Order: sequence, then structure tokens, then C-alpha cells
Amino acid sequence: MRECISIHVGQAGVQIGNACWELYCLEHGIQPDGQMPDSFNTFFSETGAGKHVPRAVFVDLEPTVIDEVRTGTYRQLFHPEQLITGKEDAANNYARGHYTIGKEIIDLVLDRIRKLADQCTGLQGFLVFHSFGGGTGSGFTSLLMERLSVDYGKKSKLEFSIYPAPQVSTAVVEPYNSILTTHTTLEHSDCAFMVDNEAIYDICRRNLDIERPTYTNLNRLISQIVSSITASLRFDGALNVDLTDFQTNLVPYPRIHFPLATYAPVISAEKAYHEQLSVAEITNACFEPANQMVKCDPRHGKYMACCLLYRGDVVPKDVNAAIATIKTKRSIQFVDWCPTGFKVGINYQPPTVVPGGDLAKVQRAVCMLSNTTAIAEAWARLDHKFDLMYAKRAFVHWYVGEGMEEGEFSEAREDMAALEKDYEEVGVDSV
Amino acid sequence: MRECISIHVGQAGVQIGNACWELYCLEHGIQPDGQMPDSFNTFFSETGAGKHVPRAVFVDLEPTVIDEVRTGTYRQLFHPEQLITGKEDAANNYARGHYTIGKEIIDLVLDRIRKLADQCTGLQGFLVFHSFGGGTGSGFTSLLMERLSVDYGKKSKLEFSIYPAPQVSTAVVEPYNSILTTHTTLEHSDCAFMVDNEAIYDICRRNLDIERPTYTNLNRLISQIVSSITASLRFDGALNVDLTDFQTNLVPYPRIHFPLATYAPVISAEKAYHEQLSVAEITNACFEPANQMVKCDPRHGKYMACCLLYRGDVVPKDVNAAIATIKTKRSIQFVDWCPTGFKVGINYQPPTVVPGGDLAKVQRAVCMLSNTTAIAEAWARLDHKFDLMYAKRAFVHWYVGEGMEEGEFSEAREDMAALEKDYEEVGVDSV
Amino acid sequence: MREIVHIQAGQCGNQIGAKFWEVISDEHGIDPSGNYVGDSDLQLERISVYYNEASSHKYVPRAILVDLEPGTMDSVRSGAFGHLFRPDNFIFGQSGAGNNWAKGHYTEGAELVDSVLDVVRKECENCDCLQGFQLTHSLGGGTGSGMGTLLISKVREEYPDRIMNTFSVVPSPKVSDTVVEPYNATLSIHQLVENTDETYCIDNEALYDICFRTLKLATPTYGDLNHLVSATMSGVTTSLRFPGQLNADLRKLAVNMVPFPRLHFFMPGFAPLTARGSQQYRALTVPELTQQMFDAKNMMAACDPRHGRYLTVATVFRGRMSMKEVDEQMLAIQSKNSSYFVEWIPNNVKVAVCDIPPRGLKMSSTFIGNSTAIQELFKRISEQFTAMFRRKAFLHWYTGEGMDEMEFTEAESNMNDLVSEYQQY
Amino acid sequence: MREIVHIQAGQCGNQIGAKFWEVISDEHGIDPSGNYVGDSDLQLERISVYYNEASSHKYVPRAILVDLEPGTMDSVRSGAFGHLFRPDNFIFGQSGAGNNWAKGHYTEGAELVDSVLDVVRKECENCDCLQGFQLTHSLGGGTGSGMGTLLISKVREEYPDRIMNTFSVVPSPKVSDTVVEPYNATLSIHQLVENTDETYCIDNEALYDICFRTLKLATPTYGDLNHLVSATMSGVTTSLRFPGQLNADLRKLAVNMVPFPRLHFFMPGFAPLTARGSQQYRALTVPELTQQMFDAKNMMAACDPRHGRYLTVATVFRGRMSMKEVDEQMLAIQSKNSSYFVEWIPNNVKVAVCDIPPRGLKMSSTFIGNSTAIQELFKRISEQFTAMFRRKAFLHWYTGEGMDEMEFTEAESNMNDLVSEYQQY
Repeated sequence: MRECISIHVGQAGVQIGNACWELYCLEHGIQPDGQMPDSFNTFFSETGAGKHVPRAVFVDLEPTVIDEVRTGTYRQLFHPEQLITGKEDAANNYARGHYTIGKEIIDLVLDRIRKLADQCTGLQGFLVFHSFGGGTGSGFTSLLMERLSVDYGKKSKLEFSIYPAPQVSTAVVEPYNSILTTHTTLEHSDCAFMVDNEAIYDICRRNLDIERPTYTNLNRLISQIVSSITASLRFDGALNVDLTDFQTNLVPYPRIHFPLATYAPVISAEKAYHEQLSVAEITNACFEPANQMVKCDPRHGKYMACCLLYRGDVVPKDVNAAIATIKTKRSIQFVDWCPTGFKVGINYQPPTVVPGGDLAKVQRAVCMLSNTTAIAEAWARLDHKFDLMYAKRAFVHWYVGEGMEEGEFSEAREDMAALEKDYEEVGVDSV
Repeated sequence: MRECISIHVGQAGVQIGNACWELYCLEHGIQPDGQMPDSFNTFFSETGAGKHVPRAVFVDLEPTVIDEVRTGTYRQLFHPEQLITGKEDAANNYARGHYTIGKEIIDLVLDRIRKLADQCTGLQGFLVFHSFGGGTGSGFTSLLMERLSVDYGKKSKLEFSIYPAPQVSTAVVEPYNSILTTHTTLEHSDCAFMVDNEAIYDICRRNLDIERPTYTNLNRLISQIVSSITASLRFDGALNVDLTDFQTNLVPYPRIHFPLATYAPVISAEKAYHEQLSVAEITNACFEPANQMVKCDPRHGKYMACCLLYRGDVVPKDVNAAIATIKTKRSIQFVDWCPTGFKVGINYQPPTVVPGGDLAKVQRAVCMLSNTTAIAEAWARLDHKFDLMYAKRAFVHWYVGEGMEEGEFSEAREDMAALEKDYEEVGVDSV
Repeated sequence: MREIVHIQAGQCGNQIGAKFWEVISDEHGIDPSGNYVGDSDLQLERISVYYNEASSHKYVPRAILVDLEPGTMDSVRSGAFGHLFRPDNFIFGQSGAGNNWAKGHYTEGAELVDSVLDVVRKECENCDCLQGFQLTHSLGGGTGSGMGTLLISKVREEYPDRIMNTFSVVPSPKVSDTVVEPYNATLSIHQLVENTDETYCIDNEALYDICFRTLKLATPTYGDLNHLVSATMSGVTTSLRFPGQLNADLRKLAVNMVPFPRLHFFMPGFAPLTARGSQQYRALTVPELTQQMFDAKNMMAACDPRHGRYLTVATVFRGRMSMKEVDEQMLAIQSKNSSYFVEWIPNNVKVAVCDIPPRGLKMSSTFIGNSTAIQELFKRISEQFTAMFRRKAFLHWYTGEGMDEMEFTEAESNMNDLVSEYQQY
Repeated sequence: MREIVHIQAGQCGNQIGAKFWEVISDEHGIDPSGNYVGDSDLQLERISVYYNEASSHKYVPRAILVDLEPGTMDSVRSGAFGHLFRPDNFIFGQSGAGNNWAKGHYTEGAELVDSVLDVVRKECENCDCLQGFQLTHSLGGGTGSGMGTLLISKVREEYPDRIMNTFSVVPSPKVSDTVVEPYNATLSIHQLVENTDETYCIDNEALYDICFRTLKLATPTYGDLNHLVSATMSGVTTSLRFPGQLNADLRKLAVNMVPFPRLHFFMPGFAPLTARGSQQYRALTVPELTQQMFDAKNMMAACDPRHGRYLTVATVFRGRMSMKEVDEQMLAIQSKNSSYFVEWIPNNVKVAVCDIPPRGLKMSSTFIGNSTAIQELFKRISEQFTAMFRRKAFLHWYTGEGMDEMEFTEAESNMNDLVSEYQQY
């Protein structure tokens, strides 16, 4: 009834979707061929027999990642027509993914999404998985979000985006794509749960004892976050939280909608054996500045909204005591215009351990979505890099000779300056 | 409820902690893997299952001793994250352990201690095991104690330190480290139970018939002392004594806080068979000048406070009679401003014999912490050696080229002179 | 899908192309007779970018072998992997143009370029989705330089939207193998600036240094140098072909290393270069590969990057490796050498990772560098060109073939504009 | 972790280094082919301080073999454990500098030191946490003395905070193996005073006395002397490497034996030295080891400690022994020889104890002594130097290589300042 459609764009989105759907199949007992040896309805559809087709599309402008999906262990899980692929990728170019290469694919993607929506009864919204500093993860994501806003102008559109890291980076033109995507989607998005590869690397090293993690472990952690977010739709709990609940409780103003994701019980097997992870402990770990999965120090800013999504053996009184302890803390400061900055969700299903993963089996877990003004510093860094590269006008010819104008660069930079001003304004205390 | 955290710094501290935690596991029935085939709560924490994690940290700037711990029989007892280690030791240099090498580790140690304190409910205090004449046992110990005073400015901080011996010595720069540590920690410590390797060697030779003891036997005796000290927290007795009781009853003035530890029933199996060790006998052995575990003759000074901690089959009337006999003695003299110089603690648990040790199984035992002015002579010897080496300015370049100044040397020597003056003043009779 | 047309011009181009097709057939498990004898399905998953399936499941390289002399054609045909190319794709003349750019660009290059253009049009119309072209040649040569230039210009005006990238062997600084090398190199570079998307400048003396000092080869022959160049070409189009964690085709690399249209000259490289003696003492890790590829000794052009600043770099890794290690090595390289990277381009590194390593290796990587140290090579070419042109040496050949001194002046002015742009940035 | 870079310069340095790497590989169970064939895990627990793990789990010593002649390089390479060192770490020249300090420090030492400095920079940048360097050489030699001096100076100005300690073979009192020995020794010592943290002075004649009188060796060859020196080096860095009851790295020893910056010349020693005949009549106990190491006959430099006063001593024990026995022996030694220890330094002994004894022994210990009896060695060098310099003998060689008499005067003034400081303290 509360069906939701997940859209995975680009290599980052497709691989995170691989991890997410592996986790969903494990959680709901669905075999990797769609058969089982309700709860599995907001994300899967039943076709006559036991076949459960996931309610998602995998769209990329490059055949490689989608073909890996098509021939992997989950080759028979996804509908072959919902694994949409192109011929030539966007080559880390926003213009290619938005204007030149993305226009030859957007119609097919919209047709498939329309088929999925028609197959649904009540559509809660969309989950868009993508990366900020990619070609199709930026241009095609922005194009798709604007087309969805044109079509489904009322359904919520939550996006899980890999924010560029402060120091580590795999591409040279990431600031351009990030600024342009922020412009275009900020026009047409509800809330964007943000994450950094560098922060997850640090989390893995410090907590999971892994010194050489790959993208696979990062995707597993992100999939755990997404599972904690969607558990209320997929399972039954004391306090249910829907997508509209996220949108309402985490977005104070239409432009300030970039919360940061966190996951407390990130722990290895032996350490989990030696610990007694409780509600208070996991809450304190969530509010620890070193456990943030976006490399921004929360002490540099003020929280405006927090969404604590507990799951498993969790008692509401313990949650209330832990939240009261957090509020009594002095290092954790909130904005003065949000006397109540905690949306609490509790689910009865403990997190499912993926066979072959690094996370240990725990009795309870919490995912914390925090909207804070500490993201303003990350925005400032991103626009500073954009300003340097645009002042030298580097790489601009690649974007211009592909259906874009330098005026769009200037407009996107001005919009980002306005966003920084808005963050500064909401940061200050009322007088 | 009355949880206490023990901190072991340096090689001496880590090995004494090995002996101490072996003794604790034997006393509480905990297997060396943390499982048992309450009393075990002030020093251990339960994690869901029978796993009992000791409430301690093992911090060193050298991987060798900590790695021996990590791979020994107790490899699965300690939390892997609470065995903190560095890369290069302090090389018998106070400056390295306090300024240069210790600053790269103190944050991690403080974070782990904060985790342990949060895991506790009521924190009685800290037990710091270290050596006076070591690099990390001096510099890092002083740094850690000052940081703890900044953070936990009210919890008691009792330290078990290996005072340098009058004649035997394993390092050449011991007076420098000892004087600087005494300065820094004397600023920020409650009471320091002192012990000498030479005195324990003499005790072993005379009482235990061992002609070739190692550090293992010394550590076993010191662990017996620590167990007798903490029995009141760990078990039930007629007269309970807490850490604050030690601090109050043994420290008359803020600077004069260096009691000497003693243990009476140090005896081999055959001699224990031939003796009838009673309360009076063990008390007299405690006050014998040859049984002191610090090589200072008590007859050269005046007692200001004694803490007799009996355990096992002990009757309060016998204790009172023995203490009255001690007071009637003329060789044992007290300061005139302490008409009552006896804090008495009685515990119902007899000392536990370690399988493979040399101490025989006894029905009762007593540990005597005595604050006396006989330690003034040891201080005088230490500062005389410091004065010789500093007058020649030997080894000073090692300390100076590592973040220290000669002004600190002069200030530490002046502080030690003030401490000697304070001991002289408290020694004299009131008129 | 994403088919690439490979054109080999001149002796240098033909020999390097023969080695390139040998290594490519090794990667895809193609028999020297054209049959697939491989083991994995990924070899045939993307065989179409380089090969055309013939009647009896025999794979014919999509390569055009063009030369103005028949000796190289006969040598390629007679040797191993010579029965692999289509016999209709050997387009050669009789007179070998000498070492004259004008002969290969204006007199014999005309007829031979009409023929090779017909062949290239047939090959392109056969293709399903043309990704672009790649040319192997030498700028200091005769038919190689001039004819590769003419083919580049004509194919560019026919297919302007495709990616044209060339692996050109530039003149060496110390010893020249042709007396008229500056003239041919200057004219070829003047034509390459406007009609090429990616020019990988390779110098034989840097290759000799690599073979002697890094591979400890006592007698390095042209086979080893061509193997190195072929490994670089492999790495790039392997990022294109095989599946990976972070894909990158030719156009993505072109976007991430060409900030301005005329600044498209790169120094290639290859990380896992070890002597047979030292292969047992060296740990093959991402930090080792990165440290070697960013070393100034490994770069395949005799231009020290410490004399300039990297506009952009591209690291194409191959093999199963952790993305975190790659990204952290990239960040450490950028932080340590902050003085050697341009400030107005943040994140000057473009990272691609492919899953399939080259045969016989567990890890590998190719380094492409758009640096302002190519200005040194162009400056050397300019000094030599102006030294010979001032006294008008060896010029009557070029004039008699049908050229003009105005063309030489335009070529040197364009190359000086190129060095001015590099120095400015 | 705490990696040490070992540099062997000259014939003496290279031979002693070969023996040193033999004994170290024996300690860590490394095959002469580089493979681990040991039994205990402690051997690989700290293999990183001396070895680098290569690709196929083969351990390459972190050693640089530098010489100005190829004969020693060939001899080391051809012998056993010669396939252990990295072939790229043999940095040698052709002309052997003769026995000229100036040749090895100013004319050929320049080019060869640039090359060896590049190698050392690579080795250091490979390291994780560099503890310091160690150099093996001879002060009375040619390339050895001068080149070790130049490398020490350059590495010191590159890495000032690391520990630079050298095991230098000083000239003998009775018989000299080089006519120009005082000149080279004086210049080398003048340079060692300012750029070294720990100089272990070893004399071949003391080693001959040890072999003849203590080991009863009828025909002691350089192999036995090098084995003794290697055992001393072993003991020190073994205290660094293996677990122990009382650890001490290079820096701890440097702190405990260098009271003043210029007073860093030590007499090494080794306690369990027994002839094969007497190994059955002698009890191996801590008192026996202490009595032997403090004996003036055992010390490896021909300087009688009874003619001076020990500023400091270091006893590095190895094996399972009781700390009480070690401390009581130290106290008894200090009390009995109170006239032979400096009064203004109480507790002139620094004790370290390691758990793992050397192969074939149950107990062992090395003695390091900072005594004022090195002043006798420096005085002998000074008399010989001034005897030859007054009449200007063999000086035209040094002058022609590019030096000046002012440098000789400065060197002798610095050495006289050193003897003045030792006599004062």
C-alpha cells in the first residue's frame, strides 16, 4: 500500500543499489532469484508466483555497471526492462548527462517509472541514489528530478547523495558538477541525505578495524542506513515514521534540506562481544563528532533537526532518557528557534547482518539524520574550489561545447552564494 | 556501583597490571577468556553474555609489552581498544614521554578513559600503575594525571609507583625522571603508594627462600598488595574502607602523600606449615623494619598515619589488641600531632594463592600503608643524585632538545627542596 | 559498441601498431590466426571496440596499415600476427617519401590518402557506434608525420564529433635519428594542435632510460619500447573496454585533461615496471604503483614535470584494488606535491579503475599527464627549427615538393603560441 | 616501525656489514635467498626495522652498499648472503680513491654521494617511522673514511632529528695498515664529532687480543673480527627489536651515554666470549657476564679504562635472567670500581634487558662505555698527525685533490678540543 520507488543513477548509485537490494533480499527472506523458500510490498511486487520483482530502476549512461548487475548473482531478480543503460557515459561532465546524452535516455526512464507508479496503489515517493561529482550522477539526476517534479509534483523525492569529500577526490571537475547539481535539484527536491566517502573510510578504520576497505564496505554501510530509514515502511514498530515525516521534521526552510546520515553500532565482531551496546551508548555514539558519515565537525555549527531512527530491542523510556541526556549536554547545541529538535522512530526489527560483511550482529541500532549548519562550511569549501577553477575558466570549454552556457555557471554560483547566506541567516540567534 | 578504573603506564605498569589482573581473575573465578564457569563489578563489566571485560587501560609508548599482553594467555580478556600502544618509546626520557611522544597518544588514552567512565555509574577513582624512573612511566604518567585532574577534578587518583631503589638501579637518568615526575604529579595527585624493587628482592630472599627472583615474583607481591587494598570494594567485610578513606586517613597535608606499602604473611609453604600466623604476628611483621617494601628504615623517622587492611579469618578484638601492643612499643614512634594514627579495615575474604606463585595459602593477611617521615631520607638521596648530575649538567641535552627547558630542571629541584622542608617541618614536635 | 578505428602510419607507427595488436590480442585471447582461444567471457564481452567478427568467428582487427613504402608492410605481414589484419587494409605506395614532410603531405600523400580515406570510410560505416580514432606515427619521420597529419585533418573534417587521439613519437633531445627532424616535427605539431583531441607525446630516449634504468635491459631493442607504448595504449582503452569499479572511456579522459582546446599534449606512463631480478623484492600495492607513476623517471617523454606544473593527471588503474587506497594515494600525492599542481584546478587527478589486470600481472596502472613541461619539448623543437630556418637549410626539398616559407612561418608561430599558452597557464 | 637504514662504506665497512647481515639474518631466521625459515613469531614481529618485505614474502635488507671500487661489491655479491641485498643498492665507482681522504670526500665522493643520497632518500621515504641510520666504515681508509664522513654530513643535514650512529674501525696503536692513517683518521674524527650521535670506536688490535687470548683462536681471520663487531651491533639493535623486560632503543642509549654533545665515543664489548675448550668449565651467569664485560681485556678498543673514568656505561643483556641479579651486579661493579666512575654522575650504568638471546647461547650481553680513556686514542692520533704535518709528509696528495692546510689545522684543533674536554671531565 505504501509503495516507494528507488532510483539508482550512475555507477555510485547502481553499486549502492546492489548493496541495498542484497540487504533487502536478506531482510525479507527473498532469494536472489526473486523466490521465497505484506512487509515485502513497499519495495517488492509479486507476479503471480513467488517471484518478487524489486520496485526500482537502475539507470546509467554506461553499459558496464548495469551489465555487471545483469550477469551477477542477482541477474534474475530485477526486471530486465528496468535496468536501463546507455551507450556512452557522461564522462564526469554535467552537460553531457543533462543536455546531450541524458536527453536520449530520459524518456525511457520516465516511461519505466510511470509503469512502476501505475503498478503501485499508493506511492509514498522516490529514493534517488546518486553521486554529486559524477557526470550522470549529477546531470541526469538533476534532469530526472525536474521531470519527476513536472510529472509527480506532489510525491516526496528523497535523494541519497555522495557529497564530495573535503580532501580525498577521484575527479578533477567535481566542484563544477556539484554546484550545478545543487542548483538544479535544490530547485526540485525535498531532502537530501548526505554522505562522504572519506568519513566512511575513517569510520571503517576506527571502528571496524579494516585498514583496506573498498567501495563494497562503504556501500554496505550506506545500505544499512537506507534500511534503517525504510524499516518503518517495511516493518512494524512502536513509533512509525514515513517519508513525509522525514520531509516535515528535517526541512525547516525549502532550501535548507541537506541532513547528514549517521549509524551508531558500527562495530566488529570481537568489539561487539566486549561491549554492551545500549540505547544510551548508541545515541552518544550517534552524536559523537567522529562518527559522522559526512566529514563536517558538528561542533562548528548548530543542529536544527535530528531524526533518531531506533530499531530492534529498543524501549521508549531508554530512548527518552538518552535524548534528555543529549539535550543536557553542552557540546551539542541547537538553534534557538527549534526548542524541540528530535523526531524519534522506533522499529521492532533488529538490523540484519549480511553474510560476508563486517558489521557484527547487534540487538539494536539507530540511524540519525541531522540537519545542521555545519554543512555550511562544506558548501563554502565547495564553492571556493568552484571559484578558483572558474576564475581560471578551466574545463569550462568541455561544459560549454555540450549544450551549456557560461551564464549557467554564473547563475549556479550565485545560487550557491544565496544558499550560504541562507545557512548563515538561519544559524544566527533570534533577538 | 563503586566502579574504579586502573591505568597501567609503561613496562613496569603493564607487567604489574598483568599480575594484578591474573590475581583478579583468579579471585573472582573469571576464566582468562572473560567467561565464568556483584563482587566482580568495581573492576569488571558484563557485556550481555558471561564475558567480563576488565575496567582498565594498558597504555605504553612501546609496542613490545602490550603485544606480549595481546598474544598471551589473557589475549581475549582485555578489550582490544583499551590496550593502547605507541610506536617509539620515551627512551628513559621524561621530555619524550611528556612533551614529544606523549602528546601523540594522550588524546586516545583520554578518549578510552572517558568511554570507561561513561560505562561506569559511580566512579570511585583511578589507580595509576607506573615506575618513577622510566620514560613513559614518568612523563606520560605526569601528563595523564594532569589531564585527568583537568577532566575529573574531583575523583581520587591513587598511584602505585615503583620508587627508585637506594642502591640497585637499571637506568642512569633515573634521578632526573623521578624529580620531574614528583614535581608534576605532586601538583596533581591524592596519594602515592610507594614500593622498591630492592626491598622486595630482600623480602623474597629472607622470607620466601627464593635466591633468584625475577620481576614476576615482585609483580605477584605487588598484586597481592593491590588486592588487599581493593578487597573492601570487591568483597564484604566487618570494616569497609574506600579509596576516599585512604586519601583522608593517610594524607595529613596536600604535599605529604607518599605512604609505603607492606604485606605481612610473605612466607613459603613449609615455613607457613611450621608457623601459626595470627593477627598479632602479622601486625608485628608489618611493623618490622626489615619487612618494609620500600628500603627506608622506619626507625629513622616518625609515623604520621597507618592503614592496616586485614583480610580473612580476622577478629576485631585481636586487631585491637595487636594495635594496642604496637602503640605500647617504644621503637615505633608516631608524630605528636597524630594521637590516633591507625585506620583499620577488615575483609572477610582470605588472600587467593596464584597457582605457580611462591606465597603459601594463609587464613589471614594484612597490608599496611604507612605515611612516615622516613621517606624524607630517600627524597634527600634522590635530590642529592639529581644535584650531582645537574651540576655536571649531564644528560641535560637529551631533555632540552625534546621540548623542555633547563628552567624546568631548576624549578623541579626547588620544588623537591620545598618538599624536603615540608617533611622536616611536619617531623618536628609541637611546642 | 564504442568501436575504435586504429590507423598506423609510417615505419614507427606500423611497428608500434604491430606490438599494440599483439598485446591487445593477448588481452582478448585472440589467436594469431584470428580465433578466440581465451578463457573468460569478458574478453568477448567488448571485443567489438577493436575487432570485427568475420564469417567463421574469426576476429579481424579494425586497423588500417598505411605507409608510403612496402618494406614495412611486408615485414608486418610476414611476421607473427601478420595473418591477423585484413589484407585489404594494407594501403601502401612505392616511393617512400624519404624523410620529407612535404612529400608525405602534398605529393604522394594525396593519392595514398584518397585510398586510405576510402578504406577508413568503409570501416566507419561498418561500425555500430564509433567512439573515435587512434593514430600511431612519428613526428620526426617522413610518411609517418606528414601522412598521419593529412589523414588526421581529413578524418577530422569528416568526423568532427568523434575522439581523435594520437600516440606520436616526438623527437629526442640529445640524439636525432633524422637530420630534418625539426621541420617535420614543427609542421606535424602545427597540424596536430587544431585537429586532435589527445596527443600522447612519446620520446625514444625516455624509453631507453626506462629500459636501462628501471627494467635493467642490457640490449633493449625496438620491441621493448613498442611493448611499453602498447601497454600504455592498452591501459587507456582497457579502461574503455573491460568492466570496472570506476569506468572512463576516451571522451571522459579528454574532458578531464583538456581544460583548453589547444592544451592536449600528454606524457604517458606505466606503473608496474620492474626488472626480472627485482620482481621478488617489490610489493605490488597501490602506493607502490602511485609512487612509480608519479616519479619523473617513469614518464615516457623527456620532459621533467618538476620544471612545470601539472594541469591535470589521469590514473587508469587495472586489477582488483580498494578504491579507498587509490583515493588516499591520490590525495597524498596532491598534498605532498602541492607546488607541482596548478592551484586554479582543485583535484587535478582523474581516477579510473578497471577490474581486469594485464596478462601476467595482479595490479597495473597507466599515468597520463597534462603538464606545462611539454613546453620544454616544444621549445627545443622551436630552437632547432629556427636554427635551421634562419639559414634556410634543407628547405629546397620542402619548397620543391610544393610548399612555401609562409607555411613554415605559420607553423613556428603556432608552436610559439602553444609554448606561450603553456607558460601562461 | 623504527626502521634503521644501514650504510656500508669502503672495504672494512662492506665486509663488516656482510658479516652483520649474516648474523642478523640468523637471528631473524632469514634464508640467504631472502625467505623466512625461522621457528618463532618474534622474528617476524619486528622484521621491519632491518628488512623490507618484497613481493613474494622475501625480505630485502635495508642496506646500502657504497664503495669507490668494484672489487668489494663483487666479493659481497658472489659470496653467501650476496643474493640478499637489493641489486639497485650497490652504488660503486671505478677509481678506488687510493687511501686518500680528500679523494673520497671531494673528487669522487661527490658523484658517488649524489647517487647514494638518491638511494638513501628512496629508502627513507619507503620507511614508515625512521628510527635512524647506522654506518660501518674505517677511519684509516680511503673511500671508507672520507665517503662515510660525507654521507654522514649530508644525511645529517637532511635528517637532523634521526639517530646517526656509526661503527667505525679506528687506527691501531702498534701497527698501522695504512701509511696516511693519521691524516684520514683526524679528518674523519673532526667530521664525526659534529655530525654523529654515537660512534663505537673499534680497533683491530684489541680484536686480535680478544681472539688470541680469550677465544684461543690460532689463526684469527677478518671473519672472526667482523663476527665480533656484528655481535655488538646485533646486541644493540636487538635491545631495540625483540621484546624484553627493560627495553632500550638507540635514542635511549644515546640519552643515557651522551652527557655532552661532543662526548659520544664508546668502547663496545661482548660478555659471553669463551674458547671452545673452556665452554664446558665456565658457568654462564649474570655475574660472569658482568665480570667479563667490565674487564679491561674484553673491550674492543685499545684504550685501558683504568687510565680514565667511566662517564657512563650501558649493559644490554639478552636472555631470560633475573632483574635483581643484573641490578645487584651493576651496584657491586659501581661500588668496587668507585674510583673508575665519575662522581658527578650517580648511577653511571644504563641497563637494558631483552628476552631473546643470540643463536647458540642462553645468556649474552653487550657493553657500551663512554669513558675518558678514548682521550688516549685521540692523543695518539694527534701525535702522529702533528708528526707528519710538521714536516708536511704525504700532504701534496690531499692538497692536490683540492683541500687546504687550513682544513688540517681546523681538524687537529677540533681533535685537541675533544681531548681537552675528555680530560676536563
